[PDB]
Amino acid sequence: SIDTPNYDVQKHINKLCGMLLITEDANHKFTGLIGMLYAMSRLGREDTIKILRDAGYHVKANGVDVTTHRQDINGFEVLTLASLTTEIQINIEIESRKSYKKMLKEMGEVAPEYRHDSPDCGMIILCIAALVITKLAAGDRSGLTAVIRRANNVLKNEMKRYKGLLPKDIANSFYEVFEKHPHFIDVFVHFGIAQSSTRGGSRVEGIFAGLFMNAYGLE
Repeated sequence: SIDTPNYDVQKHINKLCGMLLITEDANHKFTGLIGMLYAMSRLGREDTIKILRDAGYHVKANGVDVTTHRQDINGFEVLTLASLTTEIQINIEIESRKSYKKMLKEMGEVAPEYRHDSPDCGMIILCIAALVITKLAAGDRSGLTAVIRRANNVLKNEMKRYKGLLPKDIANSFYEVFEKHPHFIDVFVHFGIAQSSTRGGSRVEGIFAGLFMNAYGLE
């Protein structure tokens, strides 16, 4: 049973990535999965199922819909995911709202590029996935330090924008997800090939394409 989000929930997943990125000392236990859910929503449900079936995996596709969940504590829009509980999703939102308020007080109005809903949030998470994927050939988690060294350089502007962009934690989460769910390696690679075809004004889409290509990695 694997969740296959369609284009309709891409904006939601993008915001979920952004919520983790704005969280001070964020718990990145689910970031690998969330990043992979974003990649799948970018491919769309049909192409995801096609990749999975063509790679030889048997897939029981779970539809992903947005539901309103009532849980009034000290007073939520969630996705129907077999892989991620309503509780986990709501706690990600709660913790980010706390980090948002700290940010709004400190500097007044939060600039677009420092928000949880910046269009490029999902791609910032996928940039770490691109680095881990490069090192995955090794067969172990040996390449994690090189992932941190490389991230700290290529994502310098993004780390400056997001307190929750913790390469060590995010890289560990992706290593975990690719080890635990190898079908995500196939999904990520097809996402990367499809993505690196697009050409736009987004700085992070450009950084991702360069990271995925890894022309300097082979050389």
